[PDB]
Amino acid sequence: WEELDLPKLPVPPLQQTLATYLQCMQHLVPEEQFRKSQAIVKRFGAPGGLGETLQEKLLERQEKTANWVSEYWLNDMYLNNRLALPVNSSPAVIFARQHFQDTNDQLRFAACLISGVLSYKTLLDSHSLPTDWAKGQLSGQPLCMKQYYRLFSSYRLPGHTQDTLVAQKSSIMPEPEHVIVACCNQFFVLDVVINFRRLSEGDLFTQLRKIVKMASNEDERLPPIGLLTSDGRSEWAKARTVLLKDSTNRDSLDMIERCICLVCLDGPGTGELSDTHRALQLLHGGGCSLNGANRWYDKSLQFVVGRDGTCGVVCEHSPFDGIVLVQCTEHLLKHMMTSNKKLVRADSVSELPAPRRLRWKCSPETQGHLASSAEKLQRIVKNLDFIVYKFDNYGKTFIKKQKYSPDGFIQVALQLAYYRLYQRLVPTYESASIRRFQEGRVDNIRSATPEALAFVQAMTDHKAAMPASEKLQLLQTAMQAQTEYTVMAITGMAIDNHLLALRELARDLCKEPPEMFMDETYLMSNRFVLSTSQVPTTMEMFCCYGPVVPNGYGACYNPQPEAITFCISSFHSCKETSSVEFAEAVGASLVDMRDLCSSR
Ligand code: NA
Repeated sequence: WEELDLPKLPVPPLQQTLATYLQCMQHLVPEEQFRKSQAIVKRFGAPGGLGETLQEKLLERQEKTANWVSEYWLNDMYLNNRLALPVNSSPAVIFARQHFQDTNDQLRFAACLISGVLSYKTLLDSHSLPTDWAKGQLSGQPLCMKQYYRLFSSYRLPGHTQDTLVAQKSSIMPEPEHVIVACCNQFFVLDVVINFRRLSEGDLFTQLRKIVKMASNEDERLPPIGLLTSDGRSEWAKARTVLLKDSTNRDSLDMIERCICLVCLDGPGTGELSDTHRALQLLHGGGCSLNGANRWYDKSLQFVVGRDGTCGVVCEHSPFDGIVLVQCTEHLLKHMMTSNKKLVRADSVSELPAPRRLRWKCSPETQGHLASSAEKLQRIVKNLDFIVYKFDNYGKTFIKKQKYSPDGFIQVALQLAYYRLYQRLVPTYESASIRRFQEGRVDNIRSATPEALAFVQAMTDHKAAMPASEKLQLLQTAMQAQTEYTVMAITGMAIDNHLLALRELARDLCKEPPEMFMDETYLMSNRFVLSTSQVPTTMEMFCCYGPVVPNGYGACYNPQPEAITFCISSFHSCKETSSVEFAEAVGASLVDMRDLCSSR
């Protein structure tokens, strides 16, 4: 089970990648600028030029590695990003609002959840989790499962210029496995194993009760160290290095760096507990004066079990993508109601030892860093413009009856929504899984196609100028284009990863940065004003995340049979963006598109 037999990620032909690149950008940049890029690309791709030299090096790389883009992609997409993890990088999954009449109901839920995680982790450790299969026209095929084995064994260490993804060095003989429980910004070690025994749901309940009792005590409250994990990666690397000066912090950091996951017992919030309100809390906790410090962003999974019923999971994106995260969470949720009745179962034981509180040595430097982080987090809280928009007019069954793909249909709509608001399309990003190949993560589908441009123009720039007969046909060619790019991407023939490798190979072999990658056209192509992804679920929950550029949007959608849930974000600091206006534009676009299909 090392996936050595899975197909290796393909390396696309050079001329095809360059040709698709120019075609994708033409309608997105000024005529004058485009003409220069054509010359730049021609020089780059000429016989015996830089491009062919690099391509030859890339093929060499493909033979020597399991996946030629892994290292490059992991650094470019996550580890090199200097922005704070909250909102900018770490996505959150929000569960249904829970009903807790008192603390004990909240703790039983948490206890049941932890128990489910130990069971799920048991299936993994013994390789009993069934292999995911991809449905195909003539057959199916196994998908890479590497992401699952990083769910509970990963930690993201901050670095001054580049972060590090650490794979828990489980080379240490059997020892006390544990989870970290965050309460009132205090962190506690909760051992899940004592002797050859695994704690029962009842025991966990008993242990959590002691934690809530000790954390509630104001007499011995420690500083909210978790706040430091919410800052810029370079700031946190500096603050963390200051912490390492004392043996006490060194021990506490180690415990956190070797836990299975975090369980955050958040305090009650104010206001109506609407989908939007609950999302805001999972995304950033509401700042350090609410739940923003009751966190530790370097850890992959942080389960949140709030007193008022707000529950969910915030996760660090570098080790795995949303599809795998959702499969894990669904398996966990379903088993919390199993089945148972018876008786118881549981166991418881004794008498078990009390859960231990992690200590910290706080100096004047650290105190300075805490105040900086606090202000920094508030800016993020105030800057996030977010909304959970539920489109209930229709969903998958309607789109399917029109013989169109629900994903492509929704992507075309998003292009229409953007056009009717800005009268132009922009470089768009849509996550596409390449798990068919060894260590496969994702590549990009560029939905802002020439065909989509033609469709949106006829839909809003006509004003009764043309028949529904034509509009209906332009939509067809646009849908065909989406489907085509989608198949190109999931089969490893897209352009993003290919260009990324050529660029990095050039950085490592060329004394001076190539004209090809300094070209404004190229830089613009990688500024995704519209960042999107589909995260479908079979139950009451949804995933959400922030924009990847200051003047951008983040759009995550969940397609249901009779409805579609849209999670939209943007920054208040950018006057030209508004999450509510864009959501309503998406709605309008879906209604306009249905009326068009009805006119057939
Ligand atoms: Na804005």
